[PDB]
Amino acid sequence: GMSNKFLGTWKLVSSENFDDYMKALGVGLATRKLGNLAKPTVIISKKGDIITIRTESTFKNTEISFKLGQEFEETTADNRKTKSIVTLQRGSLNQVQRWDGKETTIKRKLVNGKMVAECKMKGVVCTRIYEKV
Ligand SMILES: CCCCCC/C=C\CCCCCCCCCC(=O)O
Repeated sequence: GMSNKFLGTWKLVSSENFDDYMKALGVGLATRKLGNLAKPTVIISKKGDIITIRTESTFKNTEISFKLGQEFEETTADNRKTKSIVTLQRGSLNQVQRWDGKETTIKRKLVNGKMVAECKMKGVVCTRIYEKV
């Protein structure tokens, strides 16, 4: 299952190309401006086989709970209603969100003890690096 090294609290320390990623998602300017300033914490926890990913920031909080391989309904931080799934691949915790004929992926992987989230929509790739705190 998911590595226990994911469990805990993570703080954003770097974000590359997030504005264009939000644009690709259809997020408007005022929201993007606040999204570009946000430096969330992400809390990953488990209970049994249910994993929870909670994001906290001044602007927006989100939370998803899921079992690996089992599709679920999600509310995103930009207020999309998606059909989502999280699965593993080579230890990477990989999320797909689908809505309205569109798709985005968020792949969260451990790299030298940092959590790296790669976020792809259309051609746009955004990389967000988190430190464990
Ligand atoms: C919830 C805090 C970060 C987002 C703040 C701006 C809100 C809405 C715009 C849409 C953002 C959707 C992507 C959220 C980030 C996913 C990748 C990550 O966990 O780093």
